[PDB]
This record gives sequence, structure tokens and C-alpha cells, in this order.
Amino acid sequence: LAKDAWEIPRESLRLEVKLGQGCFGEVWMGTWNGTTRVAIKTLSPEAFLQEAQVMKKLRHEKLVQLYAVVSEEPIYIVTEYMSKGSLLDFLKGEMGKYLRLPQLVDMAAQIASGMAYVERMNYVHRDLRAANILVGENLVCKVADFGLARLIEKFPIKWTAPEAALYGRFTIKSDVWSFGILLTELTTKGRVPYPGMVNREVLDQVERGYRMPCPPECPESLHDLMCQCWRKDPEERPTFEYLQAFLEDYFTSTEPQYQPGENL
Ligand SMILES: N#CCc1ccc(Nc2nc(Nc3cc(C4CC4)[nH]n3)c3ccccc3n2)cc1
Repeated sequence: LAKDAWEIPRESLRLEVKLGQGCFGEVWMGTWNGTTRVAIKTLSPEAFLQEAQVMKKLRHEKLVQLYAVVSEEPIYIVTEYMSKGSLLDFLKGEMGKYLRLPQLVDMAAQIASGMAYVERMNYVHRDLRAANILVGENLVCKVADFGLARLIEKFPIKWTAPEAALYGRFTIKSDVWSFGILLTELTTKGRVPYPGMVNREVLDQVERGYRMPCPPECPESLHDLMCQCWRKDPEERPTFEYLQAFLEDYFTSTEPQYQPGENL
């Protein structure tokens, strides 16, 4: 029972409200040391802590920061608190109506920033999507849920690169594919991708070259980025470093003549 410095005593934690239901446990919102507001992911035990394992190694402003870990049962995992909730609920909720392409591309740029770090650290997320991005104050966005994240050595198919879904080949490039899918959730205010298609149909279609078309009002340049992310060859997909820089400069280098519309 040799715990590390991340370990803490349950007595220093006290969940106040609940934040959501979960497959492997819940997620509460409480107080740490009675002074710092935190989020807690409650509830194999050692397997459940693998997200903390990787979260201990990752440190970046665009990744939800791990604070402490309770290695006993009920096994907890304290992290930074994001006041706005998931991007998915954010996009479809009361807030979604006012977000325009400029704010949406900035949020994408931030996510691309967190993933570029994950890229440099030679890790893989494996479950990148809006439900796993958290929003905070000032439209700050951060990557979260590293339950499946690992050091590169059925998953939600609609967000998963075909080679990862079929052959188990999860690389940073399969996260890029997911990124492209995440871009459509941003540009459509969080609609589930591949409308009307069911998993089996999506898998077959994609394999046959099918790709989602340009969302209404989204510039062709942005949709082309999405298409580079969905290239059949994992290697011809852009890096996150590229995605971060392209998105950050988007309104000056790519769409300088951009004009706001009714939805984007
Ligand atoms: N990890 C993961 C997936 C995942 C799944 C569901 C949730 N729902 C969640 N979360 C909130 N705030 C949070 C959450 C976090 C850390 C992830 C635990 N910090 N701040 C949150 C804050 C306010 C309102 C609703 C909220 N609803 C959050 C995350």
C-alpha cells in the first residue's frame, strides 16, 4: 500500500452536489480542504485509477488538472472544477444560440492546443469528443476524461477513426480523425454526427469513402480541414500543431473576408 504524493485523506473532501450519472461511477462537485472548490469522479479499482495515472503525468492549461487521488474505496479522483459543464451541453443549451464562427473556432483552437500537448507527450486520448471537453469562465475549454488515454506503445464509432474501430490501431492520428468529427459538433451546435445513420451504416459508408458534407454556413476552408482530418491514410492527416496554428490564425490567414451570418 505504497501511495504517492497525490494521495490524500477522504476527510479533506466533501462532495456537495451531483454533476452527472456515469457508466463506471458518478461525478460530483465539492470542496477540498474546505477552501478550494473541486470536482470529483466517484464510482476494477486499480483499472478505474488509470485515468489518474495518466492525469498525473499530464500538465497543461488546456487539460483539466488532476488535484488529488483517493486510492481506497469508494475510489475518488479530485480535479479542477469547470463551471460551465461539458461542451456538448454548452453547444445545445441556451448558450449555443449566440455562439458564432469566431467563438467556435477559438474553442476549437484551445482544444487543438490541449491535444498538441498530448501529442508532444506521445500519448493518445482515444475518446475525444464534445461530451469530453469542459467549458469554464471566459469560454475557456479543456480536454478531460482520460479513462482510455494511454502512452502509445466498441468505442463510439461515429467519432472513432475507422482503423481504430476495426483493427484497434489507436494513434494520435486517430485522435485527429475524432477532432474533425468534433469540428462538426461545433459547427452544428452539437448535433450527433452522420444524422440518420446507425453505427453499422456509418462504418460501411466511411470505409467506402463517404464523408460528412459542409455544415450549413460553415466556410469551405473549415470543411476542408475536417476532410484532411478524415483522410483514409492515418499518416496524411494533419498534426495538432498544424491544427492549432491554422485555427488560431484562421480569421486573418484563411477567411479574412469572413462575414457573420444567422447561425455562424
Ligand atoms: N471527465 C469527464 C467527463 C465528464 C462528464 C460529465 C461532466 N459533467 C459536468 N461537469 C462539470 N464540471 C466539471 C467536471 C469536471 C471534471 C470532469 C470531472 N470539472 N468540472 C459541470 C459543471 C457545472 C455544471 C454541469 C457539469 N457537468 C463532466 C465531465
